[PDB]
Amino acid sequence: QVQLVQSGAEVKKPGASVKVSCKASGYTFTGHYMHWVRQAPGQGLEWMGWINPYSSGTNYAQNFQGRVTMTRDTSITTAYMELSRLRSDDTAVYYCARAPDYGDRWDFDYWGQGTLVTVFNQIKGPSVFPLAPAALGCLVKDYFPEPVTVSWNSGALTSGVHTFPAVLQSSGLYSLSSVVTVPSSLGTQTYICNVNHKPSNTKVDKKVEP
Amino acid sequence: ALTQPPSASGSPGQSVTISCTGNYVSWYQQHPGKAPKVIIYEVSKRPSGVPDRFSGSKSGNTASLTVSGLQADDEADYYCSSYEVFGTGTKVTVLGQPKAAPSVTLFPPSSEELQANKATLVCLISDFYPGAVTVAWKADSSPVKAGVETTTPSKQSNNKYAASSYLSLTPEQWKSHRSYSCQVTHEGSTVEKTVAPT
Amino acid sequence: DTITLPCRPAPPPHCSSNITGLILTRQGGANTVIFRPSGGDWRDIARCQIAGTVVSTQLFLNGSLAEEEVVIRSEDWRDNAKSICVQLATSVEIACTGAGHCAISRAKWANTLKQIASKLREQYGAKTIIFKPSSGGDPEFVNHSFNCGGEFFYCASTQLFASTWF
Ligand SMILES: *[C@@H]1O[C@H](CO)[C@@H](O)[C@H](O)[C@H]1NC(C)=O
Ligand SMILES: *[C@@H]1O[C@H](CO)[C@@H](O)[C@H](O)[C@H]1NC(C)=O
Repeated sequence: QVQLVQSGAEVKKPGASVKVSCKASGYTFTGHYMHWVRQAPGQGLEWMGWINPYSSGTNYAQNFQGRVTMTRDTSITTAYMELSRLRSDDTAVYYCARAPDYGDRWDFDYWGQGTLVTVFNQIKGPSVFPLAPAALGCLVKDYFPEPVTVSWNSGALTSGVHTFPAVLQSSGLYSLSSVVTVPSSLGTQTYICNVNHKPSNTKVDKKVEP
Repeated sequence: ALTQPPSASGSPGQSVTISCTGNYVSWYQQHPGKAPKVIIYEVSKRPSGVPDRFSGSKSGNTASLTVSGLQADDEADYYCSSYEVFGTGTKVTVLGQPKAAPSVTLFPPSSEELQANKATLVCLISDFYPGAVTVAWKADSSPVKAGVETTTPSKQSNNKYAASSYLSLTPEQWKSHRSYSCQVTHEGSTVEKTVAPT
Repeated sequence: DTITLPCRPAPPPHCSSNITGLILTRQGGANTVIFRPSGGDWRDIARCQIAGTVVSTQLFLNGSLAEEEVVIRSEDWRDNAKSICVQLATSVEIACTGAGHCAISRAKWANTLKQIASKLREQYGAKTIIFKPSSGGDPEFVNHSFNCGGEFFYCASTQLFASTWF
């Protein structure tokens, strides 16, 4: 039974390096090229390069040349992929994948389970801005880590509130938008979002007015 | 350099046919949280254990995968490939509820954010099924890729899907263009919202 | 800008509600008609059949709304011993502070009473519609009272019913 077992998930800051390991068993380790493929969250697959485990020769994708190093250790039949100078847009699942045989080097027949590498910025409390209207809301911008709590009118307003899941931005920071649906009624009812980010002891109230 | 439709869907027992436009082509299936798996190689050949309801062909510059007799476990992302090149991918949904068109709300930057010398456009998308949308931002009819961050879709409490997309701009960029648009496409149907300074 | 009702004990903010209707008594015995929060009891409220899951007096909270405009009903309009059920079309938020008061938009409450008066006017003819405070009663009925979060709250409603519409 061919198995490719990868190292566990990794959490890094910008500028760090990561090295993912891929332990092979059940076949001739030096007999199959090993490829690396990554996939940013919600995005497609991207080939990074291959290593020939017999010679340790390599062929990196041009857009990673200078930043990636692929190596192996035949004594423990392990292949490695090191990516340096990480930015938050390098957040992705990284896979090792085996060439099937000598003649077919690209119909990857066995894959590792994947290694999630997430690259986050420093702890930071959110900035909060109004989303004026009907739909109105609050933009909860550039914070780390999860979670934040958003209430409206100190909890007096609960129905009609849709708080969207946060996006992890290329800055390594998160950003979500809590919005409320109203009839409009805007001139009378006052709307305030209450944002609490406990990891940074940030608490902010913001009035949302057209 | 291999282009695929962003999404495709069918009910159990129907089929989906996925094109791959640019040699040989192969196809991978990828379930959520799992590694991809080869299901077609050398245009039309099935690996051992892949049922014959998966088929493939190629004509000229275009290859296509068909999954026939759809089953729930066919819900997955599908990628074509040729040597190191992967296609852009197709999210396949096996329909489990009525389809629903996305509702789109687009907010311009706030005065307060502009005073902090920042600007963010917020495009909120909700109540759609299948849970796959393509979000494209435009600065005066021209595509803008820099500054875009888009979530994967997430289930709402009503079993439909939501997603959000953000465009980060400098105040100078916001104030210099005539308008910005968030365009969201759902199985080839496109709607667009537009905001403008002042 | 707000009609502020004093309440005991102090309802917390998460106990704020939408006022979706109310229940009135027409004073018995000058071309004017006087209405007060109901002198009835739970039986009157149940017969209205527009309440939600919230148990409350004088005002229906988180209940059913009418489609287009205010709807008023009675088992008998000529019988001052039977209450008048008022179903609103747009809710009126009552927001509690947690410090002892719950607040209603004065502007929206005046506009709501104006429409109620118009509906009452097309039922009793007449010209002048007057709202007055409760004639009296046990604490749960002379006050706008309601349950929330394991507690029962009593809010004096005097400021909600003192106005003349000609
Ligand atoms: C009425 O509904 C709101 C919103 O769901 C809720 O917070 C409040 O507790 C309800 N009111 C009562 C009295 O239960
Ligand atoms: C009243 O209903 C509106 C929708 O009409 C809802 O947004 C609001 O949260 C409700 N208010 C309370 C206090 O439950």
